[PDB]
Amino acid sequence: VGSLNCIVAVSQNMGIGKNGDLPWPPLRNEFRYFQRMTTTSSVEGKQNLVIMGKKTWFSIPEKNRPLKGRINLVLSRELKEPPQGAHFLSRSLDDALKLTEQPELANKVDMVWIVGGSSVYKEAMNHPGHLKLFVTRIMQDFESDTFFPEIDLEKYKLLPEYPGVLSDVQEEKGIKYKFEVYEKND
Ligand SMILES: *O=P(*)([O])(O[C][C]1O[C](N2[C]=NC3=C2N=[C]N=C3[N])[C](O(*)P(*)([O])([O])=O)[C]1[O])OP(*)([O])(=O)O[C][C]1O[C](N2[C]=[C][C]C(C([N])=O)=[C]2)[C]([O])[C]1[O]
Ligand SMILES: Cc1c(Sc2ccc(C(F)(F)F)cc2)sc2nc(N)nc(N)c12
Repeated sequence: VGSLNCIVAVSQNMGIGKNGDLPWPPLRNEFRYFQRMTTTSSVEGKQNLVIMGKKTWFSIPEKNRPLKGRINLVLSRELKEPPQGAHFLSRSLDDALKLTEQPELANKVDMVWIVGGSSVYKEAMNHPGHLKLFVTRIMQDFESDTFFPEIDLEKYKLLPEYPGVLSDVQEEKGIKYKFEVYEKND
């Protein structure tokens, strides 16, 4: 098993969701970036694993479920099996990561990507160890009901560059946004 990573897109007021969707109109290239980053596995013959909360799962439209070419693991304490389309179910982030060091997965999983929501992100970000955050900054306020947790810049350093990640400001349906990569190791 290779890297542990979080990926999020966040508005300026730290908003990531609203009424079970994203706070902003769909940005096609942000979705394409998310796809590319989560799917791409630099260790031939392995797949990436995506870990998400239950609400995040159901927030993805049904025909795009499971996220293709990735092992999909949903986090729930209420569900008794993976939702229709989902591969794995865990009752905690620990168990999910614990589940990756088993026979079934340990030689199949490369990168693990936490793809939301808030409480998964929160727990990951505050877990000791080597962790990157791939943060798309949507450069406006958008009204939101769910938020990205605080990034502690004493521990997380913004990288000045990263391969395969555009540094330049992007714009789509009149909304400016930028890609960032943060790294901690503690
Ligand atoms: O965390 P989300 O996905 O779901 C909450 C639901 O998840 C289960 N949960 C969460 N965390 C754990 C867990 N279960 C076990 N262990 C852990 N650690 C739990 O389900 P149950 O009760 O059945 O056990 C929780 O209730 O939901 P959220 O934070 O409410 O977010 C969804 C919103 O944000 C948007 N979004 C999601 C991901 C990324 C981004 C982004 N912009 O990058 C946005 C969604 O659209 C939605 O609005
Ligand atoms: C969960 C998420 C979304 S929600 C979502 C994800 C995928 C799909 C589709 F590819 F299936 F369409 C739809 C909604 S956009 C996005 N962008 C970044 N940078 N990071 C993320 N974690 C997400």
